[PDB]
Amino acid sequence: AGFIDDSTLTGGIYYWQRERDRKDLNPDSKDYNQYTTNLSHSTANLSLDFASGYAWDMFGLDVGAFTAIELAESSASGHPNEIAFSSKNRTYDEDYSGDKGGVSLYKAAAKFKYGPVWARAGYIQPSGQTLLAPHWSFMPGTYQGAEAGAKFDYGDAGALSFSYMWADKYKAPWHIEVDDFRQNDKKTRVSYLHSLGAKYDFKNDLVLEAAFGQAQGYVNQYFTKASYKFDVLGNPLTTSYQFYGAEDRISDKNDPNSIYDGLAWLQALTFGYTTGQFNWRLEGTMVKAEGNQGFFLQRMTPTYASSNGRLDVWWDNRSDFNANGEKAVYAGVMYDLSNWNLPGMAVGGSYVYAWDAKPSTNPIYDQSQRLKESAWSLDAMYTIQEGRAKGTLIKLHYTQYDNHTNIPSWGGGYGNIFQDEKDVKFMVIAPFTIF
Ligand SMILES: CC(=O)N[C@@H]1[C@@H](O)[C@H](O[C@@H]2O[C@H](CO)[C@@H](O[C@@H]3O[C@H](CO)[C@@H](O[C@@H]4O[C@H](CO)[C@@H](O[C@@H]5O[C@H](CO)[C@@H](O[C@@H]6O[C@H](CO)[C@@H](O)[C@H](O)[C@H]6NC(C)=O)[C@H](O)[C@H]5NC(C)=O)[C@H](O)[C@H]4NC(C)=O)[C@H](O)[C@H]3NC(C)=O)[C@H](O)[C@H]2NC(C)=O)[C@@H](CO)O[C@H]1O
Ligand SMILES: [Ca+2]
Repeated sequence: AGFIDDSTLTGGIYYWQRERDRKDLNPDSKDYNQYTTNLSHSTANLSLDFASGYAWDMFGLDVGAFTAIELAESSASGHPNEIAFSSKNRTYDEDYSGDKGGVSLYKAAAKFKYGPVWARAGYIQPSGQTLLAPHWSFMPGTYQGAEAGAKFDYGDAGALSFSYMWADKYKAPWHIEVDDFRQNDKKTRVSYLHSLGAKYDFKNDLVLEAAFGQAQGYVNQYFTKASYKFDVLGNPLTTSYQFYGAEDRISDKNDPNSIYDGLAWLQALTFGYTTGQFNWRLEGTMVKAEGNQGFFLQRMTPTYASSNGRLDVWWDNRSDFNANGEKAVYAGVMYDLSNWNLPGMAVGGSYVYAWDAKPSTNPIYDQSQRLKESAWSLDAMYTIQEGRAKGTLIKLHYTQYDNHTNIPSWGGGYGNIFQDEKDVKFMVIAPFTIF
């Protein structure tokens, strides 16, 4: 009990190797219809995290920094690769010019706790029930701001948790320095992001979550979720409905800052089931995103890396499958190899089928277009059981993504869709505790 007596000092070694090739569909290019190198780099990260206890069981603080080391990169590797640091230090300075190593302070937070109340402030990550979230590479992004919340415990009738967060700057993992928020024009200032959100846990495997947020004078964001786990033939079958919504506050549709027409939303239905050694997943999404952007974003600032928002649907099949009008169905399976006498090992695969994808409603693009995209992935995983490298995770991920058009990447009004892609990712994560 105390500031120093409960201190933790953990860290992690991270290694990341990647090769990603993409088809060039520009007709008068020299690589026409061939795969070209897009990302190719070896990168390592090192993190160190101090987390004090609580003095008077009320006040404490956390500090944390990480380094990034570039081990190898090709001339044709695009930038930024999001593991190393971008050569430009802030969000809205990004040139897509290069990468580099260095060191970043990603955690510097005073934390408070008394009775049913808690709070954090400084350089933080969202930790409560809001729809704000950080970008995650190996390390998370960081907001400059504060978060506070409390819990209403009703005993066995459940427990309501609510939380509010506010921030005026943000920094993605691949940036060393925080920057302000701005609109789609990357000029008009956004004073703050803030969000209120809550969760009710019935303590019978039914959970209701909801949150709304705001980018000052610009965007309004919404989130709801309902998840329930019950038995079918005596096995845990997990379920969840999800809703994500967004609006803008720009009257003029032709303004470069207007990104949505009316309410843009992403709705999702998930199913999970575990029979013996097989973990099955079956999930599907539907999107509506009328307006100039043409695709739904969970983050409230539309510029790349400016901020991030909560989104519980991740299929790790490269494409975000979030185009206006797009439907997508996902099916995966991981197979535990413990009954082959390989504990800690797992192999699995994924398949995504998407259809009915329409472009931005900006009239300069053909509104008659209908795009279909699919993908499949293979995953191998291993968590070391032996002593020395106990807990070190090894993951190999391969994905083959198919765009069923000849539209060049980012064109035709599909501002967030790219052409066919091969991707292989090799990860190693080794955590360690000093004290
Ligand atoms: C503890 C720990 O270490 N890990 C835990 C981990 O298990 C989990 O965390 C998860 O980790 C993984 C990585 O490890 C995260 O993976 C990331 O996933 C996101 C999607 O959510 C990926 O984001 C996309 O990234 C690509 C870049 O590669 C973006 O592509 C760009 O998009 C824009 C369009 O929006 C393009 O702009 C266009 O640019 C062209 C230029 O030619 C121009 O013509 C146009 O004008 C312009 N259009 C505009 C401006 O509108 C841009 O060019 C393009 N560029 C490229 C090269 O593609 C894409 O937009 C991103 N999508 C979204 C959405 O952000 C991200 O790439 C991926 N990272 C990696 C390394 O693969 C994962 O997100 C993370 N989170 C989760 C929830 O899983 C969990 C476990 O609990 O947490 C940790 O604990
Ligand atoms: Ca194709």
